[PDB]
Amino acid sequence: ATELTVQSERAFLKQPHIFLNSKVKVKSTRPGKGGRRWYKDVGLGFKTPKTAIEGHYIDKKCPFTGMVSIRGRILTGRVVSTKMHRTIIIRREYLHYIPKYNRYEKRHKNLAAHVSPAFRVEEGDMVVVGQCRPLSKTVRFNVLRVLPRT
Amino acid sequence: GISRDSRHKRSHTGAKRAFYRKKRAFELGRQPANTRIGPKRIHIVRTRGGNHKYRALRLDSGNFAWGSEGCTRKTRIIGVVYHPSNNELVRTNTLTKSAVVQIDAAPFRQWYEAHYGQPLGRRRQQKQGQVVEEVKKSKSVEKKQAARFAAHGKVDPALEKQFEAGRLYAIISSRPGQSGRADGYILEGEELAFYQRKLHK
Amino acid sequence: ARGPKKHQKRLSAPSHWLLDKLSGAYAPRPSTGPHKLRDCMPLIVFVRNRLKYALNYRETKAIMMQRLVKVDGKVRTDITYPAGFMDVITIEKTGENFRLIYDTKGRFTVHRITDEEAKYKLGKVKRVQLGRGGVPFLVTHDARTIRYPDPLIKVNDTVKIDLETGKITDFIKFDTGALAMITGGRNMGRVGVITHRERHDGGFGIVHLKDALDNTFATRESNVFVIGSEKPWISLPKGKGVKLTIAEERDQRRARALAAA
RNA sequence: AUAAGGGAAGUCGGCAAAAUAGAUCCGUAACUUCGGGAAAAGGAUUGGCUCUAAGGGUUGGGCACGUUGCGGCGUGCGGUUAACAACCAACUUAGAACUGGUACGGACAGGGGGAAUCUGACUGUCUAAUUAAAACAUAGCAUU
RNA sequence: UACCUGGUUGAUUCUGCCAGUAGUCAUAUGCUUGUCUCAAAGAUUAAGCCAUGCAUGUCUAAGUAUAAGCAAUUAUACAGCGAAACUGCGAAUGGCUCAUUAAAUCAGUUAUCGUUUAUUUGAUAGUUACAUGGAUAACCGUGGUAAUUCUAGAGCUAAUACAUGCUGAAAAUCCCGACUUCGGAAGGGAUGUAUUUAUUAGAUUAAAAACCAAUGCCCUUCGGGGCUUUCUGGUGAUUCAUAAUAACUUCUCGAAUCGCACGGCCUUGCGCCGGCGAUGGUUCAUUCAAAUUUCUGCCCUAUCAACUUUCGACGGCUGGGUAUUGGCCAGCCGUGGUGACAACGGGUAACGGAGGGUUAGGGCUCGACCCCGGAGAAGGAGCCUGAGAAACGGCUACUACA
RNA sequence: ACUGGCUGGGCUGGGCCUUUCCUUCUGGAGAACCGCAUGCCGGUGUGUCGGGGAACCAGGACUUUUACUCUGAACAAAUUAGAUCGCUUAAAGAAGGCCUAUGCUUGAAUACAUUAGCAUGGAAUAAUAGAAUAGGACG
Repeated sequence: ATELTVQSERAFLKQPHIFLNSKVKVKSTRPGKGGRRWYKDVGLGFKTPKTAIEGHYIDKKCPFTGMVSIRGRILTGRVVSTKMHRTIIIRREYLHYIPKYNRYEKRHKNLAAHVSPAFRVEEGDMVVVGQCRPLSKTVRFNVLRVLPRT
Repeated sequence: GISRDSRHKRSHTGAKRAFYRKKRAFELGRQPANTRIGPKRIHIVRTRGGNHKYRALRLDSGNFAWGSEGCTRKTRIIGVVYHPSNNELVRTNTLTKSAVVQIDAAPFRQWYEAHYGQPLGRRRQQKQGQVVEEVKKSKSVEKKQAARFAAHGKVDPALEKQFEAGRLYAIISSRPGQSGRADGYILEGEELAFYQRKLHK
Repeated sequence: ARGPKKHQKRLSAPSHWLLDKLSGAYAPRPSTGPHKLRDCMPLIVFVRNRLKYALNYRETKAIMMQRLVKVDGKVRTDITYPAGFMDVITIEKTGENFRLIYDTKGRFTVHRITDEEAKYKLGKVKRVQLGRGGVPFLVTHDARTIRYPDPLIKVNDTVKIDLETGKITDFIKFDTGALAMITGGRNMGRVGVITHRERHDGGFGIVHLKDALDNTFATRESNVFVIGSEKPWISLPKGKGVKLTIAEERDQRRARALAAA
């Protein structure tokens, strides 16, 4: 994503419990221990993108470098709207079966998910999302992977 | 009383919902308590499950911890100087979480004098009104103190200037309405430059 | 609904209790305890409905007040006490001991045991972790917690309990080739040997078993209960859980009847 | 100029007088030549004091040579300050706290409204010194 | 049991409807009525109004007995049974009804790494003392009002009611250091648990060296050859479990309680030790749960085609409040969200489901009602106690009846 | 009713060669085919012997994506279909039976729901993706 500045707000943005003002300098491989950027692994065969570990953005809702755990259903869909800030709308299509006439009909539903600044998402792309705790009035899913374009 | 349910809202399609049931014992809310700087005054409240919470109405002192050094001393709060959310919080001198305040620096300076055998922030030498020396009752202490001073290092100039006046900047990191205590830490480093630039401009 | 429930309606009681639909409107409603309400064995049902020692409700509690019957070596005095799998019931005055174990039809049955076998138990382990002060501990399937266990013991295994001092004496790992008994599902009461196990990340792993007659069946991991490697430690009931089909059952039924008479 | 209680019971007839009135924010019917009716009807706010926020102008920008009394030009380039620093200047708009004998367009200035009938389409004109109207004119139409 | 017949014409073959035929755990009514097994029943119109009676209380050997209580007569503190009254628990379960309600309730299926939990079950907490201090009920006696399960002032006495309160241990860790020969040391303080903030540990899972700075050491010929190395749990996944340091708090808990047995030691002192139960108590686990939450699924109507943001309608951030998440609420900043795959609105003689009736197969129709979930107690709002209530056989106020 | 045979004719399935056959590494235990010497009536336990891992188990990596069908798991009692037992028969009920017993013994099965969700085998039918400005594959 494209973000002009990291600190552009009333308060100071920082990861909680990451101490940044130490007199002695010690170099360590651990992410959060030494005083450098913290990140985790979601699991379920999902790989951390390179942009997350080396980026400077601060986000408390991103599945990477954030305080949200992913558990529950995993769904797929196509994005139809990307005109909010860090939020997208996906469309899911399926077929309902009418027993009397022995044939199906088309139906669809709309879903809202949170998109992290690590990914770059455009209209008409397929994405994979995972369930999380309620983050808003109508946001209960988080973007995990962006499939390659044709 | 106050309720925090979502029944009274409007659905995401714009439709208006209908009445479902009367208000429940849960989903309630309570009147906010506005903490102020003054003599101590605290009320008890009986919450869910038989537990208790502590409403703080007026406070004047609390714990503040120095990050780099690692000491925690109790001191008093002089006044509120900045609040990222609302200006009326600053003017009223009412304190909540993430409020920048000013605290007395006397307890922290004294510990530095004992731990390190060097003076910290003394420009009264021009007046020399309160200059005084007490004979140090040992000689092994210089070996111990000079080792500490040469190892840990020196304070940065930004924090040293505040010690001359005797006032230090801090941020409240507790929730006085919930726990009834005002606690925080001394802010320093890059975070100091952000607030100092914002405070006077 | 403004608090917790305290009544149980007949026709809603667990099916495996074998309760007649007439003669009353309510059911014993087992009290809270170590075992789940859905799958438990209330003491009144065992004493009155299976052993038929007590005629009715009034005389069932007369026996209990005399502290004649005890479970796991400690006397219990409430008629609706939830008993469960592997529990040992001892009546000293009459002089026999019982162990609660499923048959091949998915219900509890009476099973005599010898006095020598009535002094130990075994249970599945639920969790292992560090407690207060750094002391390790584990909890079994019947809410027994024991401190300072063997570090080799992990979750899903089974441990032999002294039942007199409450100390672990030997254990069995959970792996292929073990002998297990099912505790939940439609395959309730079957006995088989674990063939291989397949795991799915995100929960609900499954295990494949094999019967003595080369039959095959599968179940979730939460319903498999290892009871031995070979020659199971406890004494299995008659039939050993082989699950004969309906065709063989009527053939055996008439064969047994004519052979006896 | 003012009047207790009543409020057109006075009179050919509400003649005279009273009531409404500035600005900001809500709300607004039948009918219609779709332009209107409309300021329809009908509601709320308004002082003093101490504060907060928003709406502008000017001058400065890195090296490498040559001219000149710390510099003005000749240029040869490169870069787009993740927009900084100093100075200057009037008013218009929005929001919060406190305060009073609940008062505040404090004098002046300043629309009463609604349901219908008869008649001329409208703006315009005439009996100076008793009649300003339904009378005259008008665009449109037709005839010689 | 996969079934048909009468009726348009002077007569005929068709489309086509009217009538006939059978069932109903589907209601009413008329005539008639001997026996055996089973027994539904003020739902439809009025969730309209109610005289009178009942429907919720509770004691063991084990909380408090000076009943001018009874009974015995082993108890000169009490000792058997035991009214009354204080204290503890329950009264939030049952039972009734279908008024509201059209993605709302509900069904099958997921999550709580987003929370509370009386009780039950299993573990678990070393910091005057041979026993601390004031009240009150029952009771005696003196009164008021036409009136109620209304209550006044005076005199006694209890606690498992209310309120105080006692390092009985060491070691180890971290600070200050009286005092030198400069290389360690006299002795001084803190250190259970709960509460609040800041900081640290919580390892990896293929291998061989060579340098700088400089120190536990073994062997030793004093030239030195050198240096093997002790722990670390769990999940698909975390700042998880747990531990250490500096401080904090109108601030907790760590037993001044009760019953049976009658025992063992010698320094024989009204000395010391000792069993089994009852009732409590901090944290973790379990049980009965509760609150939110993922996916898909409801009748007719277009003479309902555009809807939402006055005064939150969609999203970002800092806080407030709640048992916890959340536009649930307060400030500041963006301009979004649903729709012909039927949004929004209007109708329902509409509580949802398991299921009932009728049958070749495919279907049509009903479900107030014994089982599960939700809501209500004449209409609206507010609240106390408590683990749990927005309770009505609990309280406060208005409107309508009385 | 039992048993064997047919170069018996069929049905279902599993192995090889035809240009195709079936991903891969680590570890576990261990066979088959092999010889080594010790012993019986041309085969064999020999042994912490070794050339050696069919198959199996556990762990890691790679594999176009949907619909469809098969088999599993999980899911309520009552109801519907349905097995057993002469309540004097029956609608029901879940009981009962045996010589005589101061005793023994049994039953309270099974199928269906069906939309959505979770796994497994099959690969026809109907869609979908890939190397063309090579931005392609391999060592």
